[PDB]
Amino acid sequence: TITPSLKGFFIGLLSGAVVLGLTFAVLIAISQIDKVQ
Amino acid sequence: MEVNQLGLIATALFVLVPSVFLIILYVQTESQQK
Amino acid sequence: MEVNQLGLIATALFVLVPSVFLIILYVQTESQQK
Amino acid sequence: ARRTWLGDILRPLNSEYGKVAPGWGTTPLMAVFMGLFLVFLLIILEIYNSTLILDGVNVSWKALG
Amino acid sequence: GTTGERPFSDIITSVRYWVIHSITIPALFIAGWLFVSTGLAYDVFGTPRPDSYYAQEQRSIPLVTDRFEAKQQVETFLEQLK
Amino acid sequence: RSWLATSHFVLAFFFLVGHLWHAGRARAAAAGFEKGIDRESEPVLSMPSLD
Amino acid sequence: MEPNPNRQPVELNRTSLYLGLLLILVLALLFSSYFFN
Amino acid sequence: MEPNPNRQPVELNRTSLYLGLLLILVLALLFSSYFFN
Amino acid sequence: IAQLTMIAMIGIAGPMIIFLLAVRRGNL
Amino acid sequence: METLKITVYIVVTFFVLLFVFGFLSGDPARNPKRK
Amino acid sequence: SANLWERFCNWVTSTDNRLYVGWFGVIMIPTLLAATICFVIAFIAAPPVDIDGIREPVSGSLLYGNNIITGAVVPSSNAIGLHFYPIWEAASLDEWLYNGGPYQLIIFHFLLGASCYMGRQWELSYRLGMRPWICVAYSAPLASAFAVFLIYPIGQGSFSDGMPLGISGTFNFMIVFQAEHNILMHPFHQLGVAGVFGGALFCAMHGSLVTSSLIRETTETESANYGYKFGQEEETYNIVAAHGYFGRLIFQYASFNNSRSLHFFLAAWPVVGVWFTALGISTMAFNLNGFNFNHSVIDAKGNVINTWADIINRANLGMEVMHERNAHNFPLDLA
Amino acid sequence: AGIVGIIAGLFHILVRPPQRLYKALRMGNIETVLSSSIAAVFFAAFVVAGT
Amino acid sequence: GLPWYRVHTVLINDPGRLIAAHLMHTALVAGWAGSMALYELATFDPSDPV
Amino acid sequence: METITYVFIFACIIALFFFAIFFREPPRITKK
Amino acid sequence: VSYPIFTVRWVAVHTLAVPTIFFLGAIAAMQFIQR
Amino acid sequence: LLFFFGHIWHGARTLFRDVFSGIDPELSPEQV
Amino acid sequence: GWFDILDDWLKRDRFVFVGWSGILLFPCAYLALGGWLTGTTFVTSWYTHGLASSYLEGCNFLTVAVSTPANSMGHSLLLLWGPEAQGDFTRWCQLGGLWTFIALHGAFGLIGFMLRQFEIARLVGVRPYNAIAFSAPIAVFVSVFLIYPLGQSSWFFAPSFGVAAIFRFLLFFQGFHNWTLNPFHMMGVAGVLGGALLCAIHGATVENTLFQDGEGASTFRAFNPTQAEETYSMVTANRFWSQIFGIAFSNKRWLHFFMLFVPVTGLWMSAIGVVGLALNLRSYDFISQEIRAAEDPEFETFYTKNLLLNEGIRAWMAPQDQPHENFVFPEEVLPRGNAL
Amino acid sequence: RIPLWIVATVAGMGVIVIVGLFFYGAYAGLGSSL
Amino acid sequence: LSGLLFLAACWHWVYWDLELFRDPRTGEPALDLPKMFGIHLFLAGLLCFGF
Ligand code: CLA
Ligand code: CLA
Ligand code: CLA
Ligand SMILES: CC1=C(/C=C/C(C)=C/C=C/C(C)=C/C=C/C=C(C)/C=C/C=C(C)/C=C/C2=C(C)CCCC2(C)C)C(C)(C)CCC1
Ligand SMILES: CC1=C(/C=C/C(C)=C/C=C/C(C)=C/C=C/C=C(C)/C=C/C=C(C)/C=C/C2=C(C)CCCC2(C)C)C(C)(C)CCC1
Ligand SMILES: CC1=C(/C=C/C(C)=C/C=C/C(C)=C/C=C/C=C(C)/C=C/C=C(C)/C=C/C2=C(C)CCCC2(C)C)C(C)(C)CCC1
Ligand SMILES: [Cl-]
Ligand SMILES: [Fe+2]
Repeated sequence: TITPSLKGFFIGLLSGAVVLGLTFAVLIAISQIDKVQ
Repeated sequence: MEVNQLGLIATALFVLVPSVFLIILYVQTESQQK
Repeated sequence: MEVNQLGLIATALFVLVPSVFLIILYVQTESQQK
Repeated sequence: ARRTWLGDILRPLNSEYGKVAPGWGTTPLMAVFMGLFLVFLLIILEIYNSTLILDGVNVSWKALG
Repeated sequence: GTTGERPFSDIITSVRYWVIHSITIPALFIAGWLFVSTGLAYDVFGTPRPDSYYAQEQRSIPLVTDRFEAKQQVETFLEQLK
Repeated sequence: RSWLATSHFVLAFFFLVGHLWHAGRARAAAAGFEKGIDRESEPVLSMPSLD
Repeated sequence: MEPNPNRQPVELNRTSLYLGLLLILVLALLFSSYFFN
Repeated sequence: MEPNPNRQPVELNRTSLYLGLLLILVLALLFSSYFFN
Repeated sequence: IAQLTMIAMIGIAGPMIIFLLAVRRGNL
Repeated sequence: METLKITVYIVVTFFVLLFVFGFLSGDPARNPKRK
Repeated sequence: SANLWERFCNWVTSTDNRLYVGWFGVIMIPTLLAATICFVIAFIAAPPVDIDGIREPVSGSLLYGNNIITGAVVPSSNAIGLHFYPIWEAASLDEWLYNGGPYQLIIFHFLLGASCYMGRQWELSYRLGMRPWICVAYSAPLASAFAVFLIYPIGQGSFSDGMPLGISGTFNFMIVFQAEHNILMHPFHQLGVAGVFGGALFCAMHGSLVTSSLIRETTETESANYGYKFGQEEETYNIVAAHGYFGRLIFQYASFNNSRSLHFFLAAWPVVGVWFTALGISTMAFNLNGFNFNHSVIDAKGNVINTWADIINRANLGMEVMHERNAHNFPLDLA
Repeated sequence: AGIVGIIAGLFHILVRPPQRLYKALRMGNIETVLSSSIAAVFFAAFVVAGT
Repeated sequence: GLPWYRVHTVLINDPGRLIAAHLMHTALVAGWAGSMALYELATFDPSDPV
Repeated sequence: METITYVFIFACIIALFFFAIFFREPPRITKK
Repeated sequence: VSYPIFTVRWVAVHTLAVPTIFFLGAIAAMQFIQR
Repeated sequence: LLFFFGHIWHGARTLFRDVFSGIDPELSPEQV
Repeated sequence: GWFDILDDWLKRDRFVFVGWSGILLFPCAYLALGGWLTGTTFVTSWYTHGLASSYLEGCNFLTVAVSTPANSMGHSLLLLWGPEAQGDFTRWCQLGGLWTFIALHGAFGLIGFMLRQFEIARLVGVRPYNAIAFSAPIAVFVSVFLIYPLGQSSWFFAPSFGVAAIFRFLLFFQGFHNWTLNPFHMMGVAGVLGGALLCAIHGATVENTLFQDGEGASTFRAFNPTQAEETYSMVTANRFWSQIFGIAFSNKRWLHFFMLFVPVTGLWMSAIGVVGLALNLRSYDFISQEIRAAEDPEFETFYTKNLLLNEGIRAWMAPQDQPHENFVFPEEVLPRGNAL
Repeated sequence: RIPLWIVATVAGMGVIVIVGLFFYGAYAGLGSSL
Repeated sequence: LSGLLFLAACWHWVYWDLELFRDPRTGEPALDLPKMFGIHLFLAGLLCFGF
């Protein structure tokens, strides 16, 4: 159970979510700062 | 078996070519307005 | 020579069938009134 | 039109044509199964590619009999 | 035919730009220079130095022969003073 | 012999192009249409259809 | 050129197609054996 | 039966025939060699 | 050893003989 | 074989003469406008 | 008769001919007819040719065991070299066909006619009052035929080394060329594929952009092509909507808005690129070959550290070492 | 997958597609079922070719 | 009228004839399978599975 | 047999060329 | 007009410009390495 | 690999059914 | 809703359009180009191919490359955090991890880019025939850089990202696959070469059939950016080619679609051929030819000649081109002609 | 305000210099043959 | 099975204008794709399970 390669998978699955997070985090923030019509 | 090599294409062309002729005519007839 | 036996009919059908298709359409198009 | 025995029985199943749910309906819930599916595929892929090793699974012609 | 961004022509012409970039542009250059000249680049990418392709006598190539124990096999190649 | 031959062929060739280019313009310049077909008097439109 | 006034349209009804195809096929079914010999 | 109101006529101009035939023939001239092998 | 000193001068000479003309403003 | 050489030479001369005497016959004139 | 010759000149120059037989046409049409007829007959029924002059006949005709892909018209013998070899230079046709006689008759007639074909592309443009330079675009594919059929043989000293007239024969010309000249590592060739790739690229670019920005005038179940009539006044596509899209794909200033600046680029790029690739074959016809980075990067001791350029050299050696088996008697291939 | 397919099936029989989606994926237009089906079809194809 | 590559657009909104079409296709594919098998059975040699 | 097939297709293309050039649809202006 | 400074264009430009010169400086130094 | 194109094609023809057969006037582009 | 506000921002008309697609495009596209430019100057191919492949080692713009991973790796994705590299970056570089990096990333970058085409077209309200066209370059990259090595033993036999490293990929396919003799490939060049012709011939035709809309010689200024009349005489162009070539266009809408069809169709055919080369299902030989060539020692065609060239290519290249095989070919076994 | 034509001609030569340095390195660095 | 599907294809061709394909509201041909998918998907998973 929980092999080294499996541990690495989580590391890549977690570090990926982070990138998706921070990206959309910044985006949603800056988007709601200017868009007047 | 030990048949003729040209037998196949001879039969094939004997069917298609004249049948093709007919179909060309029928369809061009069918598509005439009124 | 030492070619393929089916080569002839394969080439023959490869030419006729699609060419036949076109000609059927063209002639039926051509024959449409007005 | 033309009604039929079979046709009438199947009438209800085909009638709710343009019927849609309001707003973003079930979309957010769907986006979760979608994210789960993506990870699911990624797992069985990396398992097949031997990028994700698991003692117990031997991705070879072995482990068979 | 226009958008919010400040027209490049103006910026590349503005004295302020050059006052900034006469510092910034050469800085990066000298930085990249040092990255190589200090031999740091060699270690960051495991790139062999001119005297680190073979061993003194050896004339064989350090070819990686198996995926899983590759990293270990690679380290073993550096061992023989390669 | 290699340097000279190759160099002078490239020049010779491009000059044959230079020729065609400037000779083609001169014929059009003289007769006077090196700047486009006359919208009004379009020569082709005055010729019978070959169809 | 002047449109040649000697031309007429050509016609082949659906039955004639059927009667035709029937003739061609059965002829082929008759002579194929001798074609392969 | 009621005449199906979903049908349209089909058309193939003379050029399309030419462009067609050209495609078929040259393809045959290309693949015939490999067919005979 | 380093005749790059030459090129430099003869290289900036070109734009100079027209830069001075951008100063004295005329005949460009 | 010596004949063929003559024949060809004559033939080639023909077209070449047609070519030279062709552009010579006031070719710039032959054009839509200015001539 | 206003004057026979005057009428003759008027018929030739006439713009009312279905095919414009021009003054260049007077030379073109006969030469092209001689070339094609000789070719067709050769490609089908010509006997084997001793191309390398080593008494080793190479059959390239259909009737002699070939198909379309393998079949070719074999270049003149290497024993002839650059000598002029017309039919009236042979004791018999049998000898003429053996020494690759037809090849010269074809390439000479073709290159001549194909040159006149360019000349005619000017003439008709002149007679029609349109701008020239169309022939200038055709000068690029022509200069390639010239380079491949005439310039390279002149440089190498024999017509036997000119590109054969056939599919597989053309492949042979390339593979051998690469071995002896390393053409892939030559700038002019690289510029060639740049024009050719770019050409196909831009051809698809323009093609797509225009056809995608067509003004609607057709039904939902009607060919979008019919929305155009031959001899229109106004344009059939929204070039301003086209530029709007492509301008946003990359960025505005990297997009064309001038149709004339567009089509010039559309013409300039491939023609110029092919011009260089034509000059490449013509330059490497005098053995000014591509870059030679063999055994360049070496380590601190002196050992040779291989690159991809070296891997290319190995492939090149194989071609060199194996091409024209029995043709060589001496170490260096200098001919 | 069968059971999940049974469950998923019942869902799509009951719950209706969100307005946003119905508009986005141009539902009620059979030529969008094709686009998605084909997408799944060649996906499956690439897999069986690999296995 | 319709281009040759558009002849089947006659079904885009005709559920009846669209089912009839898909029915014919399915028939051909099922037709092929059965008859392709017969071809193999007429040529396959079971004399040696090794 | 093979030679025949190759020449035939070739002859057919040349035949097409003829009809394509001299028996095309006359390109009519404006009123089309 | 009152143009801004830091924009999306500014970001993009720098993602390419900044590494480039850093590389151009690195490569320039390589021209002196030997053996 | 061939069916990929069919996907891209039909996908496009679905989301672009309106602009199919062509487009129509206006002159907006470079201004939000 | 935040979504429509997120949308609003993305789809804003900037200098460099972002859009939803941009969230996928720009990250990958940048890393792909970046990864190449990185390896091109720094990372080596010594431990993977026994090759120098960077400026740092002395390679030039032509000889530089990001070489494929070792044959040992197999079809491994070679993740930085994978069983091979094990989180290590330096090791990752030395195992050719940057190749799968560039490949996979660039692959998604090509997906995003076409999506951009689709997205931008929709907004501007133009037909997506620019996206349909871009499918041909996709198929090629997919077939050559992914499908092909997926059929072989490993990523090692995929084309390495580099100028020279691509030239050997050409020569390899000649020597081993006889790629030039493949009908699908022939259609390929026919499309590209024919496409590069249409590009040339159409541009030149237009520039030299233009109307006079100005009084200057440089007719470039004399163009109306706001549609109106045709800038060039389509009618004159027709009669021209109809008399010099015998055939000529007469329908701009078809002419331009044709310019789309030819090069896109060509690249697609060349893709299929490569897909067949993955399983090594090549068009190497003509059985009728070989059989006569065996019985008859005097039968020689340009086809037989080429195969001999292939044997030479395979024999002399394989040793240093396939290190993992530990090839040893004695001088006496090397196929050679006379003298050379 | 710095005149555009000066900006280009200076950045122009600056490019010729660094690129020319590269061409020199082809006869001296590791990319040599000596 | 092919023969049966053939005959069925013929019937469905001649009797194309079944009411089942007509929407009660608009009185024009229409197919409720979302619900259909659910039905089919249910049958698929049900058959998948059994297999
Ligand atoms: C999943 C299956 C599927 C289905 C149901 C459709 C359905 C449709 N397609 Mg289509 N298509 C598909 C897959 C499919 N496509 C794929 C995979 C591709 C990529 C190659 C395309 C590319 C494509 C284009 C480019 C076009 C269509 C069009 C159309 C529409 C009109 C069809 C027509 O009249 O053509 C009739 C076609 C012919 C009469 C000629 C066919 C001759 C073929 C090429 C020769 C081979 C026949 C052979 C038996 C096929 C074997 C099948 C094989 C899979 C085993 C129709 C809605 C057209 C459209 O939208 O109209 C506006 C259109 O322009 N399709
Ligand atoms: C009564 C129905 C029936 C039965 C029992 C069979 C039985 C058989 N058929 Mg068959 N067939 C049928 C109807 C049937 N057929 C019909 C109607 C057609 C015409 C379309 C065919 C056409 C056909 C062909 C062309 C072939 C067979 C073959 C076979 C044999 C092997 C089957 C196999 O390997 O599966 C193959 C399994 C699959 C293809 C799996 C499909 C699953 C897909 C990918 C999933 C679809 C997506 C799904 C909706 C996603 C949601 C699911 C959810 C659970 C998540 C087997 C004897 C083969 C044979 O040996 O010839 C005799 C063969 O080559 N069949
Ligand atoms: C959106 C842009 C984008 C995309 C699509 C990718 C895509 C990829 N990158 Mg990547 N990357 C990006 C931006 C992106 N990158 C950026 C901006 C950087 C700079 C920091 C990098 C730096 C980078 C490196 C250094 C590497 C990659 C690699 C990869 C590849 C493998 C990564 C992987 O396993 O995915 C994993 C996928 C995910 C994590 C997605 C998960 C999303 C779900 C919904 C979140 C769920 C999380 C939750 C906890 C799960 C709970 C389940 C429970 C059972 C635990 C893949 C092609 C690798 C590569 O190329 O190998 C050769 C590699 O080594 N990337
Ligand atoms: C010294 C001397 C001499 C000589 C003299 C002379 C003769 C000089 C000349 C000089 C010159 C004559 C120089 C020039 C220079 C130039 C240059 C240096 C240029 C540059 C350029 C550039 C850089 C450009 C730029 C650009 C670009 C890139 C893009 C677009 C725009 C522009 C154009 C701006 C003698 C003999 C007496 C001897 C003694 C001493
Ligand atoms: C009616 C009926 C019947 C009968 C039935 C039958 C008899 C059927 C048959 C059927 C069949 C018998 C079918 C078949 C089919 C086939 C097919 C459908 C095929 C197809 C094929 C294809 C399509 C191919 C193609 C190709 C080629 C040609 C080459 C290249 C590749 C490919 C593969 C693409 C019975 C009595 C039972 C009962 C009831 C009624
Ligand atoms: C891999 C990796 C990554 C990435 C990175 C990056 C993104 C980088 C970038 C980089 C870059 C982005 C770089 C750049 C470079 C560039 C260069 C180096 C350029 C050069 C240039 C030149 C040299 C030029 C030349 C020329 C031309 C081309 C044209 C004509 C003229 C002249 C001469 C000027 C990360 C960390 C994420 C993760 C891990 C891994
Ligand atoms: Cl040879
Ligand atoms: Fe155009």
